[PDB]
Amino acid sequence: GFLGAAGSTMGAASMTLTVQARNLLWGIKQLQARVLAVEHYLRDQQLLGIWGCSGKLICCTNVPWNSSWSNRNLSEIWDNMTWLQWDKEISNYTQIIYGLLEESQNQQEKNEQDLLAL
Amino acid sequence: GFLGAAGSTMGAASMTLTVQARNLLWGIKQLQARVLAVEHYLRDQQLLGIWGCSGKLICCTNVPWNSSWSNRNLSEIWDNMTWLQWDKEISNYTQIIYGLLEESQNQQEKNEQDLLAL
Amino acid sequence: GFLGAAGSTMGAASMTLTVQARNLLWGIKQLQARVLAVEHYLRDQQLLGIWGCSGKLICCTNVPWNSSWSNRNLSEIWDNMTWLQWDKEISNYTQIIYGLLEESQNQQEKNEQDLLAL
Amino acid sequence: LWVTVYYGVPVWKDAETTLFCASDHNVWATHACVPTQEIHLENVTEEFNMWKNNMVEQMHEDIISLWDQSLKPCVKLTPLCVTLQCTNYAPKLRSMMRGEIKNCSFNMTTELRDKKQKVYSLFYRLDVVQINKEYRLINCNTSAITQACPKVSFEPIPIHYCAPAGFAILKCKDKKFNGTGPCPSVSTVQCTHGIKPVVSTQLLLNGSLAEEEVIIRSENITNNAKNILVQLNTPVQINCTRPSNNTVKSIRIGPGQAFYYFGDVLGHVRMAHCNISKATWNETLGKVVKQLRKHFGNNTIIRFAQSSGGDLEVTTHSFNCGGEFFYCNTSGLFNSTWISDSLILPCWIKQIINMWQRIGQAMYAPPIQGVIRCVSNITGLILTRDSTTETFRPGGGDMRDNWRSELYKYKVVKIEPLGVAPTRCKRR
Amino acid sequence: LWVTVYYGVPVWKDAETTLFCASDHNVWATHACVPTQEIHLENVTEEFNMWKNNMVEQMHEDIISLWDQSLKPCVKLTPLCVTLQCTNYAPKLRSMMRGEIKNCSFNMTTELRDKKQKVYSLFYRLDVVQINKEYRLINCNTSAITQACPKVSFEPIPIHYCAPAGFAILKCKDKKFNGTGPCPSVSTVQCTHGIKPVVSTQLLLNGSLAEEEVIIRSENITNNAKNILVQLNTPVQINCTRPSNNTVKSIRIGPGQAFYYFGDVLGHVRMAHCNISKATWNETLGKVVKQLRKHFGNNTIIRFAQSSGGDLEVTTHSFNCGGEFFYCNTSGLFNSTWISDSLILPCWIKQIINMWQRIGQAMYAPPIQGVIRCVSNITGLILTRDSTTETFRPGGGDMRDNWRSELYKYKVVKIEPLGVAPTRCKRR
Amino acid sequence: LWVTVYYGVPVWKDAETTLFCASDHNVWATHACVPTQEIHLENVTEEFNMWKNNMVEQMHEDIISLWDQSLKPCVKLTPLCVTLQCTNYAPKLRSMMRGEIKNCSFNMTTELRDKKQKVYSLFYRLDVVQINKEYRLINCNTSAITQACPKVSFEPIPIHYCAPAGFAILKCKDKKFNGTGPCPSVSTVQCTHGIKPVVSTQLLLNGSLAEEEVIIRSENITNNAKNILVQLNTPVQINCTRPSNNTVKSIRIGPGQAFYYFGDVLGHVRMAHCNISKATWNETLGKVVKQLRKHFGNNTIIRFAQSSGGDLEVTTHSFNCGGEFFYCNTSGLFNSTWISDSLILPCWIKQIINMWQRIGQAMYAPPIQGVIRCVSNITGLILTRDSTTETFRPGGGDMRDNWRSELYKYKVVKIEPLGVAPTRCKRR
Ligand SMILES: *[C@@H]1O[C@H](CO)[C@@H](O[C@@H]2O[C@H](CO)[C@@H](O)[C@H](O)[C@H]2NC(C)=O)[C@H](O)[C@H]1NC(C)=O
Ligand SMILES: *[C@@H]1O[C@H](CO)[C@@H](O[C@@H]2O[C@H](CO)[C@@H](O)[C@H](O)[C@H]2NC(C)=O)[C@H](O)[C@H]1NC(C)=O
Ligand SMILES: *[C@@H]1O[C@H](CO)[C@@H](O[C@@H]2O[C@H](CO)[C@@H](O)[C@H](O)[C@H]2NC(C)=O)[C@H](O)[C@H]1NC(C)=O
Ligand SMILES: *[C@@H]1O[C@H](CO)[C@@H](O)[C@H](O)[C@H]1NC(C)=O
Ligand SMILES: *[C@@H]1O[C@H](CO)[C@@H](O)[C@H](O)[C@H]1NC(C)=O
Ligand SMILES: *[C@@H]1O[C@H](CO)[C@@H](O)[C@H](O)[C@H]1NC(C)=O
Ligand SMILES: *[C@@H]1O[C@H](CO)[C@@H](O)[C@H](O)[C@H]1NC(C)=O
Ligand SMILES: *[C@@H]1O[C@H](CO)[C@@H](O)[C@H](O)[C@H]1NC(C)=O
Ligand SMILES: *[C@@H]1O[C@H](CO)[C@@H](O)[C@H](O)[C@H]1NC(C)=O
Ligand SMILES: *[C@@H]1O[C@H](CO)[C@@H](O)[C@H](O)[C@H]1NC(C)=O
Ligand SMILES: *[C@@H]1O[C@H](CO)[C@@H](O)[C@H](O)[C@H]1NC(C)=O
Ligand SMILES: *[C@@H]1O[C@H](CO)[C@@H](O)[C@H](O)[C@H]1NC(C)=O
Ligand SMILES: *[C@@H]1O[C@H](CO)[C@@H](O)[C@H](O)[C@H]1NC(C)=O
Ligand SMILES: *[C@@H]1O[C@H](CO)[C@@H](O)[C@H](O)[C@H]1NC(C)=O
Ligand SMILES: *[C@@H]1O[C@H](CO)[C@@H](O)[C@H](O)[C@H]1NC(C)=O
Ligand SMILES: *[C@@H]1O[C@H](CO)[C@@H](O)[C@H](O)[C@H]1NC(C)=O
Ligand SMILES: *[C@@H]1O[C@H](CO)[C@@H](O)[C@H](O)[C@H]1NC(C)=O
Ligand SMILES: *[C@@H]1O[C@H](CO)[C@@H](O)[C@H](O)[C@H]1NC(C)=O
Ligand SMILES: *[C@@H]1O[C@H](CO)[C@@H](O)[C@H](O)[C@H]1NC(C)=O
Ligand SMILES: *[C@@H]1O[C@H](CO)[C@@H](O)[C@H](O)[C@H]1NC(C)=O
Ligand SMILES: *[C@@H]1O[C@H](CO)[C@@H](O)[C@H](O)[C@H]1NC(C)=O
Ligand SMILES: *[C@@H]1O[C@H](CO)[C@@H](O)[C@H](O)[C@H]1NC(C)=O
Ligand SMILES: *[C@@H]1O[C@H](CO)[C@@H](O)[C@H](O)[C@H]1NC(C)=O
Ligand SMILES: *[C@@H]1O[C@H](CO)[C@@H](O)[C@H](O)[C@H]1NC(C)=O
Ligand SMILES: *[C@@H]1O[C@H](CO)[C@@H](O)[C@H](O)[C@H]1NC(C)=O
Ligand SMILES: *[C@@H]1O[C@H](CO)[C@@H](O)[C@H](O)[C@H]1NC(C)=O
Repeated sequence: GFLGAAGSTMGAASMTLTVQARNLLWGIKQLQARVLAVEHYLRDQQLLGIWGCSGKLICCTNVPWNSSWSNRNLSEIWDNMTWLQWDKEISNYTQIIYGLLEESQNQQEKNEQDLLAL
Repeated sequence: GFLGAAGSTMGAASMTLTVQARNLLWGIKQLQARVLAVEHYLRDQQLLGIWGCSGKLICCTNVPWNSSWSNRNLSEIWDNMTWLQWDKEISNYTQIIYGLLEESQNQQEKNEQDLLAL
Repeated sequence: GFLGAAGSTMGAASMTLTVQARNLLWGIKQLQARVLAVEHYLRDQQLLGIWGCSGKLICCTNVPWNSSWSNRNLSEIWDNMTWLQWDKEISNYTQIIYGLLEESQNQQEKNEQDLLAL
Repeated sequence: LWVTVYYGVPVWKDAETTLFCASDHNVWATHACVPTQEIHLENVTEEFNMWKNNMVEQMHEDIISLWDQSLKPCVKLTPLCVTLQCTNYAPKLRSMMRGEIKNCSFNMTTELRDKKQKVYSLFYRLDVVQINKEYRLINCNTSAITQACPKVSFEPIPIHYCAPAGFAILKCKDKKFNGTGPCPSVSTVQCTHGIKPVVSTQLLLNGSLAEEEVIIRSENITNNAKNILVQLNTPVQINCTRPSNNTVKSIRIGPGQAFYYFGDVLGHVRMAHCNISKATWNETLGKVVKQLRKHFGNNTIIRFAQSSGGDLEVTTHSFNCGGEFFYCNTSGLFNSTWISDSLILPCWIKQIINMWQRIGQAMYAPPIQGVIRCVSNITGLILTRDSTTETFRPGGGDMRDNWRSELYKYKVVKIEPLGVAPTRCKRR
Repeated sequence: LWVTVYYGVPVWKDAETTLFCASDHNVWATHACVPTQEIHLENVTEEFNMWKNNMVEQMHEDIISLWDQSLKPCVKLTPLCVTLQCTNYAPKLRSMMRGEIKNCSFNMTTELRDKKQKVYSLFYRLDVVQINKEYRLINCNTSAITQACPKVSFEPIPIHYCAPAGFAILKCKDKKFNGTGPCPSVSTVQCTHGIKPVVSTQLLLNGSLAEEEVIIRSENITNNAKNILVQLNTPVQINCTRPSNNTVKSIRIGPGQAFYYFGDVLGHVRMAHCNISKATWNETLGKVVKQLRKHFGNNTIIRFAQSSGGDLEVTTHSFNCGGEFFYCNTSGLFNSTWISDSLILPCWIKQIINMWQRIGQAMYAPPIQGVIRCVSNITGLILTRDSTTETFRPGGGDMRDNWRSELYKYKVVKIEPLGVAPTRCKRR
Repeated sequence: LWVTVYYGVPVWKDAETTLFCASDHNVWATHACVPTQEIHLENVTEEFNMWKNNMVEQMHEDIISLWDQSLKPCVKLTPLCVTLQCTNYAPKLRSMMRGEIKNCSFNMTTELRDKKQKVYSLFYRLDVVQINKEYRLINCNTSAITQACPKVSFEPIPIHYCAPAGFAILKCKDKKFNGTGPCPSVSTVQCTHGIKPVVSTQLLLNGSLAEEEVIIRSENITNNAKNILVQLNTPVQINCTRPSNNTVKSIRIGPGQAFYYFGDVLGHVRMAHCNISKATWNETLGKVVKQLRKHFGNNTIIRFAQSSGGDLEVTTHSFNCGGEFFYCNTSGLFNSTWISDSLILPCWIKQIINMWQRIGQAMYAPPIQGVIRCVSNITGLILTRDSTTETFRPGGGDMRDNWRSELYKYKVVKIEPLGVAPTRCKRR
């Protein structure tokens, strides 16, 4: 169910991504709410696209993890923590990570173009 | 032309998918109509994305066909039937198929993540 | 910065595509402006999708360049010209190129389906 | 076999959506309307139902909203509900115009609240109720009347209903299509043709004609509570006139509030009327009778008769001609029994109009200077039905049936671009 | 380790968004409202704050907007601000109704501007101000009164607030939740339950009851400037009546403008009142007192007293019963000192209503024909607080506190589907 | 070579779109306006045309809509169009104020429809028309006047026009830019600077100044039917005052309808005026003359003269100062021939204002209590032109030219992110 995994560990909740994904998308209030829901959906889809993740729910990248963002190991993060706690611990680094992701995907596209010209 | 293939067989009409695709996308009536057209477009694109078909018009999957949905052969479906008749015969199974597609793509992404960690 | 590369050469400006891409996406004026911004964004994304470029900023295709569209060499286009001058010289061929792109991607999907059936 | 997803599938389902206006002052706001390909579906058969078509309900709501919008900035005429002191305009007339025009004296307001003016106006007898002789306007016990702005035309302008992206309008091209059931020849358009919002009762004016033959359309042809819409193959020309030369006067009733009224008549006072050729009407009825016999029996006697009763708006042929509202007596057209040169219809003029069968709103139509003549095409009929004899009478008053006569060939459908089908292709 | 992007993460942040109506004429426009799963979050603890909940502010704005919208097409009653010539309706009464009803004569407008009519109407003394004797309506020096449409019901209909896609509403299921702080049992819904927009002061009617125990809620329990909302575990039944049989008359005051007024009384004239069982009220107060002792001290004397002053709308229990507006004297309910069969509340009726604590707008409530009786549940209290003794008094008048008593368990959150986490997976 | 698609290309085309407000009661609704980086384009040359700039048309529509919106809840003043019985306020004055103020007696409405009150008010002679002596207000034969709400300020507040996503605003930074043609130094912004909606004629107040030199701008400098906008390099200070101490009185004209009017004058009655330094004005004109010689000839005689005629709103310098509307006579400023300490402008005050050159709407400006003084900067001029001698005169009245003087440096462009170019890269 929608947000049913909110209290579950990060690992277990990673198998319900389609459940929340499907739920992301008087007359004037309904119209304004519909328009703002569309803008939020598209903003998140644009961020996924520019990182090279346009069609994926789980997307692996080429940006290394910096231990200053979080120095926890993978068993602590995936077996003990939930996603709400994780978002709270590293919320202050969200914009740093996004910028790095943006740079890496753009660089990768350059190399792809460079290789297809040979 | 738009919907020109509506009376054609399923095979022939499969080569006009871009024709209908391009056509899927007083002031208050126009504004409400524009917003609802956008929501329908995005809902169909979201269904394609969650199935792993975000960039394709013809998308092959790993869900097997269940003969209880339709026991017709491929020549009957593709050479004799049109898409309107096909949608009418199997409309009652549309939601079953979509659920299976959602599960298979999610499972495939897990395996991709599992393989990239080796 | 946004449009900072507008006066730069086509080559240099090709490394700032994410800068403009991120900027593409009284109450009634704001609502109408938001809806029209969304429609323009989606129209461009739909054109990229139908050409097989749904997730890329730089997308190479299988449509050959016709010398009647522009008979300039690559060093003239990429090292001397800016994108504004290029768009002005070949604006009259924009719709020809788009049609060819639409046909090639559709043909490619047919062949993909044909190969996965073997 | 494997499930293959196809996007861009030429499939659709019945749907009800919001349609927008396209066009090429005017009461229908064609300037807010946006500026204005038919693709034949070679093997598509589509089931239509003109009686459940939501394009008619949307057109009805749109026409009423546009009508009401055109009256918001116009003079309210609140001061007109006063006692009137009326006499007969022309006591020496012995024609049908005797008693039709009243010369009414009243105390009207002015630009200053402390000053009054004495005004003499001409009113049609259908606009006043007797309490010289004391009269009041017919609207004073039910509604306030708003003066129509003299600068806003009532002339129908074609309106094209265009569908939004994701939707399409299917058009039935079968010349014998009766408004319901399967249609073997269907094409897709995104915008209907221009439909003029002509407002009339009993006789459908300036509409579409049938192709090969007259067409009888009814929700239930054996239910006498339903109307029968008749689409003619050829038009019947109707020439309507307001032959008198009316002089229009104007007074100020407040700051910037001008009241326009019927001042005088230059020359003779004559009755308004419409001319229909007798031979054309008789041939038209013979055609209607053959098509009715096809449904009621080859040996049934078919009788036409005048409207049995009700308000003038439904017992007469109501129409707007040159800005004036005509109520023509059609008893000369529907008076015949069918077993196995000019016709002249008298018409009354009214200035206080109760539109769309509503109560609580009323409009005052200012008079038109001079002599009015208009020529229209009669393109269809609205009939009602009451053994071995059937009797048909004029009907109307519900404008949706006037619009059903133009929208009967259009259906709105939603496009369903996602399809699933078995193939031999497996994802790798 | 590598950065991995996850989309569809079950994470959210506090947010303020626009909510829409869902429901199953009526002043709350439930026909424009759309037609109407609770998922338990097994290990989610969520911090709530009912005093900073923007659902209350949105509900307040929505209720006021709906109220005002229902009055736009109704009669304006401008002609009623005239000098009235009033006498006492029943000079022989020696009951509490002596002087409560005035028989007022006035010159009213008619359908024609040049004619007047003499009208005799009954008014409650609370609706007139003395200038027979000369009177004016209480609104004539502050606002114009609009007559409520007799066809528009004032009966509360449950309204469900539904959130748009991308947002969710979290519900607190902790039976002892006091409106603020951590909630260990949280579930996600998209639409709240149906909340009836019941308008009242001092006593909360037809609301939700506490589960296991009475619940005292306050923004700051030690700040005497804040209100204390009390949610009861069991209801107290209140039986209210307008025992007289009132005859309603109607006159026309303009074209289509009908004025409805209190014409006469059939039979005896009796005072309106509400009945509360003494034993039930005393047990209810004992429960409130134990819960107050938990915050103010086990050895503190707890006193209840009548409202200290202000407008009738806040010094009495104000409510709408059967279309009439009752102002009941609750001094018989709040008159006790707590140290270590029927109760009858007199009620006044008013026809000129100043809603939502606004100045400049006023409504005239037309009278209801016959005898009115209604039975309601008292589900909560609004108390204010003034050593060794604490005194509590009835409060109210700010309707947001009536809605805070139903929306206290709901919070709106925004879903944040994009997460980033380290993994061993590298892009190839 | 192969076709390569690039998304995010820094390319744009001319476009017309809807702009929104950003800002940091008030007639311009800056609370509905949202809360408020300039990137230089090093090698971008852009062609501008201030005379075809749709930002001016949008600003015009927005300012008019905001102005009209601020008057919807205010008193309608319908009862004021009555006969007035007027005399001269101060029969002993021999100054320019003789006959300027009328002491007018009238019968005004009250809170009760059956009661009247006798009112004495002071009016400026420009607000009344002679029919003691009988007068009416100037608006009574053209429009109704709405009283401005005393709580709504008329002080200009800077408005920033921000463009939506997908669009950008280009700013021209060339100090000698004349409003048209190529601009070699262009930067991109998303929101213009704050432009104050200052309403004035002839003299542009509180605007932007030129950088290095005075700038003459005209759609066609040789077409005498076009206006010449002059942007000054330095401001000319103008000190305007309403030196009399006016006492404001108020009466009730209906339920909640208060009428504010000019009651009395405390002390001496003196003429309103504006002071301009003679030396500063003469230097300013010398600068304007050199720049005009650059277009009309070095040996041409340049003459300045007073406005040739028309309504007071265009023949004088019209402006709002402290809530009062001033009409200052500028014939002392434009009276010179150019071949090869204080200046005092008399001003009239008006209370009935016809804004935006419209007919049918009018506003009543309530008086301001006390003495008014304001100091403004003259930042530009609006001139018109009529051999060897050219004559220039003050112009204005079309507020779009006041806004063209601030929006001349901005252009709205649409971003076209999809580009196609040849490369050596082939799809595999
Ligand atoms: C049917 O169409 C005819 C022709 O368009 C209408 O008659 C015209 O009306 C306009 C407006 O008054 C006149 O300027 C034309 O001169 C008229 N034409 C003729 C030939 O006289 C007629 O009014 C329409 N009928 C209805 C009911 O709208
Ligand atoms: C509380 O709820 C009760 C029951 O729904 C309301 O009383 C009903 O009111 C309607 C409308 O007048 C009557 O038709 C019913 O007969 C009443 N019920 C009974 C049992 O008498 C009551 O009015 C509500 N209280 C408030 C303040 O709205
Ligand atoms: C030009 O700007 C000046 C300064 O902002 C305005 O004068 C001020 O007006 C306000 C409102 O009446 C006063 O409170 C200030 O004291 C005034 N300033 C001074 C120095 O007197 C002036 O009104 C503006 N001009 C126009 C035409 O709007
Ligand atoms: C809640 O936590 C318990 C462990 O205490 C766990 O077994 C359970 O699965 C969790 N619930 C969810 C929905 O993850
Ligand atoms: C319609 O059917 C015929 C066969 O009867 C076929 O030849 C024709 O191509 C079909 N039309 C379309 C548009 O497919
Ligand atoms: C502008 O052109 C110069 C060459 O004249 C170049 O060096 C500079 O980088 C260009 N600016 C941008 C932003 O590309
Ligand atoms: C107008 O009013 C006067 C009274 O002032 C009355 O005598 C006269 O008959 C009225 N005229 C009409 C036409 O009603
Ligand atoms: C219309 O045609 C259908 C058959 O398609 C028939 O059943 C119906 O009775 C017809 N009605 C009329 C009025 O012709
Ligand atoms: C048509 O009308 C007849 C007579 O009223 C009735 O018996 C019949 O059932 C109706 N048909 C439908 C489809 O309603
Ligand atoms: C109708 O015909 C009569 C002759 O019978 C003629 O006098 C009249 O003018 C005609 N009117 C119109 C409108 O054709
Ligand atoms: C109607 O009268 C006017 C004079 O008011 C005259 O000019 C016009 O020609 C007349 N028209 C007819 C048809 O008699
Ligand atoms: C109406 O009657 C008055 C008085 O008899 C007369 O002066 C006036 O001319 C009449 N109106 C017309 C149009 O003849
Ligand atoms: C009447 O119909 C004919 C076609 O038969 C058309 O030419 C003519 O213009 C129509 N008349 C009107 C007034 O629409
Ligand atoms: C009505 O008006 C008359 C004057 O025409 C006055 O004498 C009478 O007292 C008024 N009646 C009331 C109830 O005010
Ligand atoms: C509500 O509970 C919180 C603890 O969660 C406490 O701090 C606060 O004082 C309580 N307030 C009331 C009125 O019970
Ligand atoms: C609650 O009220 C008391 C008394 O007014 C005050 O001292 C205390 O700071 C308040 N607490 C908060 C959180 O505002
Ligand atoms: C209240 O109780 C009294 C008896 O004390 C009874 O006469 C009256 O009718 C009751 N009213 C209601 C509304 O229960
Ligand atoms: C109230 O009076 C009406 C008569 O107007 C009567 O029919 C009705 O029964 C009465 N009701 C009561 C409760 O007395
Ligand atoms: C009000 O007083 C008048 C005059 O005394 C009387 O005729 C009328 O009946 C009274 N109203 C009622 C309701 O008794
Ligand atoms: C009062 O509460 C009880 C539940 O305790 C409920 O059954 C009853 O219907 C409620 N009465 C009203 C009028 O809501
Ligand atoms: C007010 O009205 C009276 C008549 O009741 C009139 O005599 C007087 O002159 C009027 N006063 C003014 C100032 O018009
Ligand atoms: C403005 O400059 C252009 C050249 O860019 C020139 O053609 C035009 O005449 C000038 N106009 C004025 C008024 O300076
Ligand atoms: C400018 O005005 C002159 C004189 O009116 C005219 O001859 C010239 O063509 C105009 N130029 C343009 C571009 O309109
Ligand atoms: C204006 O008059 C008021 C008294 O009404 C006084 O307080 C104020 O100081 C005066 N101002 C001037 C500038 O004379
Ligand atoms: C206006 O005139 C009246 C009568 O002469 C006088 O009482 C009043 O004071 C005058 N108004 C002023 C402001 O002096
Ligand atoms: C006038 O311009 C100067 C700059 O030259 C500025 O400092 C001053 O504030 C301006 N005055 C007004 C009233 O805007």
